[PDB]
Amino acid sequence: MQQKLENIKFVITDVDGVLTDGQLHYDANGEAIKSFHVRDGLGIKMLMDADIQVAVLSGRDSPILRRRIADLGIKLFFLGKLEKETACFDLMKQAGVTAEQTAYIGDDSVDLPAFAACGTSFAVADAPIYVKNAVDHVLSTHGGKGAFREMSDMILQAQGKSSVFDTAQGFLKSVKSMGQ
Amino acid sequence: MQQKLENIKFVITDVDGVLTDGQLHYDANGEAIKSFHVRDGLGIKMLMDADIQVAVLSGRDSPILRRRIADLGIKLFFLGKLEKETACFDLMKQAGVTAEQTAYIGDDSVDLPAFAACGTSFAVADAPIYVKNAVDHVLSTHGGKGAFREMSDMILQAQGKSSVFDTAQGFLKSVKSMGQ
Amino acid sequence: MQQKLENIKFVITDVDGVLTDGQLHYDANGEAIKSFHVRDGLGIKMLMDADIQVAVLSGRDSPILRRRIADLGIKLFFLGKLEKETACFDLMKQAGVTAEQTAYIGDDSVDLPAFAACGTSFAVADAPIYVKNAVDHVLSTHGGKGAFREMSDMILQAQGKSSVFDTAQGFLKSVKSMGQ
Amino acid sequence: MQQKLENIKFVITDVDGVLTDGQLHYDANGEAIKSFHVRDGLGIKMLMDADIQVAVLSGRDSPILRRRIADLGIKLFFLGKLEKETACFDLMKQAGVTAEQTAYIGDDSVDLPAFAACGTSFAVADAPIYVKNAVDHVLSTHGGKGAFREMSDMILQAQGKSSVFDTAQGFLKSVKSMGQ
Repeated sequence: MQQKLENIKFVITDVDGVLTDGQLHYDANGEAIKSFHVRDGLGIKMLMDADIQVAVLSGRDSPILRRRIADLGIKLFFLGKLEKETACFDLMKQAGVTAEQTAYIGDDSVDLPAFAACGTSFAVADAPIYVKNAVDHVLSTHGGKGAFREMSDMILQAQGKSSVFDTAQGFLKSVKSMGQ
Repeated sequence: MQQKLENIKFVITDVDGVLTDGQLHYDANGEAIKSFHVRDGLGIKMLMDADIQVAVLSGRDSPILRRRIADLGIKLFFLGKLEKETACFDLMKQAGVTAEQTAYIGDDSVDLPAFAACGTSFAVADAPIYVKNAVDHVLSTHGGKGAFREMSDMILQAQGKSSVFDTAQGFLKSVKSMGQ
Repeated sequence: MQQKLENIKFVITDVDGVLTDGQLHYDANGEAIKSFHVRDGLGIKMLMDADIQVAVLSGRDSPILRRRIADLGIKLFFLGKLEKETACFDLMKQAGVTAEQTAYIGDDSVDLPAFAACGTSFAVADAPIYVKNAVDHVLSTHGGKGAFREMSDMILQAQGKSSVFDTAQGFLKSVKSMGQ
Repeated sequence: MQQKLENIKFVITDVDGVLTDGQLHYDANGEAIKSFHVRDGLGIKMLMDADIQVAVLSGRDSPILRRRIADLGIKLFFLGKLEKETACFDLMKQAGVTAEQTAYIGDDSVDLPAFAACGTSFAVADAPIYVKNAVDHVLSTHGGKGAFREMSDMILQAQGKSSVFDTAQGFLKSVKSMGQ
């Protein structure tokens, strides 16, 4: 992992089930609320702040997801498309990174093809076994409970940038880039 | 039970307690939010995509639920039904199948007569003791945490159709009917 | 407990913390959502159906709660008052029962007075120890996860009325009265 | 802690991850819902009632949070502030107390500088190990599950004021200052 982690320059995360606990909160009008986790966002920022682009590939789309994407300043992303293989390379071309430079975090079958495309994949804790068996690393955290952060934390760990989340001083350093 | 699982051409699921964790999110106007798990949605489609029909039979009726049912493309169902036996038999007839080819996943006492009516019956992990004792298989996933997907996975697996969720290759092939 | 239980004719429950997980869902305007558990609802209906009245006591009054109280068909209740002692006596006089015939289920310091006024008291699994200390029976289910159902099943069982919930036929006989 | 606890005359609490479980429930417009635990709510009031001021320092700012704040009667706070060191000192000045007289409860990296600035610091149970390593005391309750209340009880206890949450009498005596 140390191997591939240090080489990551681009992170692609699914949304529902990863940045989310997979719950689709409906009201009479369809998707009404989507729950993201505050620690994941800080992690997204810490990555970006540490020269590591972050994009979301979601087999779904909603103004809610878009808003969250905008709050976080994510620039690269693909929504509504359930085929993830070509979508990743398309994100990779856009980021000027190779497969070997992009990590991916998923939770379901829909992500099986993105794990094949990115070379460095993550599975959230509550992911089913066929997904766990198809990734490089299984997270201890459940989707939506900080799984992404667990990943960002370890990517920034291996690349010697942990000080940003490790300590009061390292954090106050990148303080002007932690918002969401 | 692989036998039962292989005969299943029809699944009837309860809503509150199975497709959700049993929480009813009230507004001053009654249910204002119903949470559904994306991974359960995917599983419902895969069953459908696999020639296995799906029906909903809730003890409660809400437009929120009716919207979720429509999103999933489920045509057979009954809502607000606390008497589930008759409901189960009607649904079977509508699906053109026998009690022998249909499964039912429930969580509480209301589901007891549905159990008796359906060939195969499942209970979510958090179901009371008297519901667990009356089904063929108690699932390990709690209501609302993807217990339906745990079941649909068993069903497809047992009918040699797991490649749909087992792998990149298989999932892609049915990428056409994997929506929510 | 078996003796106290078979004598119960009246149940008074707190709300936030018992019928809910103590979570208060805020939007910019205060409580925006109250989550109640379905199996608790069936519990309340099963209790009333077995000639055991159910009242609700909460320090918080909100149209959301009132809506729930109405769906359940709960007749006696005191809202907005954090001084539960007199409230308990008033409800008991209204219910026409003695303190020895009434059960109270709580979760916080606020409920201590209630425990003392009511013959029988229950605490939800996640109540703090100084609450579990003050009651007759500490339940094993968390507040809002069906602790109330745990208690009602317990009262119904103790009264030779567990049938409505442990048998399809028992349930089907009291079905016209299970609507929440 | 004992010595620390007895001198606490001011508690500063983070919001996301402490008063809540870190989930950010998004609308197409940003945070749509914020869930706060009722017992944390009461713990805040018991603190104030015992002449211990309570302040809030949060990385995010929202009208939902401000509403909770006003309901709890909190006057000192700084929102949207990711730099918490200065803020803690400023709040300390506002409360007329010293770093020694002030406790802080947090859950993530952003809180690191807050822990260092306050005499006594707490971490919620689900905080990252790198946050736990940095606090005076790690609570056993997860953020949003009543971790603030667990701390408030410790403080009051240490000061010989547990009677408010300890007994019916102590509660009633202060019952007029328990609303949230």
